[PDB]
Amino acid sequence: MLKAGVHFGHQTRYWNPKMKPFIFGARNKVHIINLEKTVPMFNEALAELNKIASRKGKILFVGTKRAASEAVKDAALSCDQFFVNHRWLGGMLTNWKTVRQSIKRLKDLETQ
RNA sequence: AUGGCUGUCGUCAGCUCGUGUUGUGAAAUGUUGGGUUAAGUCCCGCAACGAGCGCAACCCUUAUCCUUUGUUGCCAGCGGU
Ligand SMILES: [Mg+2]
Ligand SMILES: [Mg+2]
Ligand SMILES: [Mg+2]
Ligand SMILES: [Mg+2]
Ligand SMILES: [Mg+2]
Ligand SMILES: [Mg+2]
Ligand SMILES: [Mg+2]
Repeated sequence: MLKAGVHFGHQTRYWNPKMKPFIFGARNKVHIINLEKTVPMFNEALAELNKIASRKGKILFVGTKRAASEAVKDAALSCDQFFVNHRWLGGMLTNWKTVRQSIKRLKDLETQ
């Protein structure tokens, strides 16, 4: 059910057509999500993340946009995870070898 | 045919690479954009992240002062010359 009750989408003239099945749509020419559809999907996502947690992996929050920057760099980092809060450097994962060097430099300066 | 050495554009600020990404491909990005500088100088932004040769600095000389030493260099204070 509406365990949330705070999700209403963007204007209608900016909608991606392949989001049709998830759109309820109505007032003020602004799309509104179908919460009755999100809840099963959100629950399944949480279940899958929990299984990943059981395997003890990394989940790497990504919240670069200037609306949840602190919301990502908060107790969201409390338990076993990592996060990207500001600009996502291009290739942070595709070439981890080169970014690895910057991390080593950062660690050296922290101890320095 | 060449080594070595030299002039020149020009002491101009440019020239490149690894990995990543884009393109079927030649290639592109980075190196572009907003400011700024003598400078690809620096900051911010950014599918780029780093690095190298260049710029700058390290070199010599000149402009001020201090310590040291005082002859063949010097003469402010003392003696008569
Ligand atoms: Mg390709
Ligand atoms: Mg160039
Ligand atoms: Mg280019
Ligand atoms: Mg510029
Ligand atoms: Mg430079
Ligand atoms: Mg740039
Ligand atoms: Mg006399």
